[PDB]
Amino acid sequence: SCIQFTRHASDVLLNLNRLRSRDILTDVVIVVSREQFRAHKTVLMACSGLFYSIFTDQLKCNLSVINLDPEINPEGFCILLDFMYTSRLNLREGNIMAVMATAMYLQMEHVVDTCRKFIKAS
Amino acid sequence: SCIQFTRHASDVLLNLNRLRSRDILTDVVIVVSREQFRAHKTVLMACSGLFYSIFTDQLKCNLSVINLDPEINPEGFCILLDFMYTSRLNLREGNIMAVMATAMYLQMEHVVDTCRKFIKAS
Amino acid sequence: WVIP
Amino acid sequence: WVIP
Ligand SMILES: O=C1Cc2cc(Nc3cc(Cl)ncc3Cl)ccc2N1
Ligand SMILES: O=C1Cc2cc(Nc3cc(Cl)ncc3Cl)ccc2N1
Ligand SMILES: [Cl-]
Ligand SMILES: [Cl-]
Repeated sequence: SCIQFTRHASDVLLNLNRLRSRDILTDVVIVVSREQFRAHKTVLMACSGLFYSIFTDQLKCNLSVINLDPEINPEGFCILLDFMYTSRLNLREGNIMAVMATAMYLQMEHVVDTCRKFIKAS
Repeated sequence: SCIQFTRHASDVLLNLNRLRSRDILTDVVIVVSREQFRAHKTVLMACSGLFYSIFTDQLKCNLSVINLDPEINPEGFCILLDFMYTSRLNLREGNIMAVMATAMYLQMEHVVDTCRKFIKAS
Repeated sequence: WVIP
Repeated sequence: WVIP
């Protein structure tokens, strides 16, 4: 018999993104080639099958630095990290291939699905 | 020119609640009288003006245990912690006074607003 | 607020 | 997915 606040989840995600922009309580650095991305482990886990697996591992859960596969493009990662914290995906003709490949590696099934749909249309 | 995934924020919150139920990456214990509640500092901050102030403090940001004011009712806190992680508020005739008082202390303005509306109707 |  |  609960009541529900429709905007609560969106408001929570907006505040988590504000904490990210101000580098508050970030507990991991994701290294992609020369580029470094600070984030919250819990948000990464909530969005990605790969980060979920990494941070539930009894040894890796304690690492402050995670290095991604050298094939991963920093721009594709940046677009996906922004999507994790906002629900908004900056999908463009020039980045769609790098975004889909990064989403497949990160195991972000809904992003992979829209990339496949957008590629099929063109 | 971004696209948006409507269910993303709700799905993120659902996964953060699953991490909470399994005690994964919880980094704080909130003590309310004899009762203890494990949570994620970032989620508490995103939902509450009080926790936002506590964990942005250069000294308190590093505490693993936070003790609430002895006037705070553990059941009222439990109902509010559940709302933080689900958007669902278990508001009942028998708990509305304890929930409103706890939401005022935690600085959760939308919960305070619905409690005031529900009290006014009766 | 809604009835979910 | 929608146009926000
Ligand atoms: O496409 C995706 C997105 C995703 C997220 C998560 N993260 C969780 C899943 C569960 Cl069941 N509980 C807690 C968490 Cl944080 C796992 C796999 C995938 N695949
Ligand atoms: O009723 C409320 C809910 C709430 C949440 C937060 N938390 C934040 C606010 C900002 Cl601007 N950036 C980041 C965070 Cl985590 C502060 C005050 C209140 N009052
Ligand atoms: Cl996804
Ligand atoms: Cl609220």
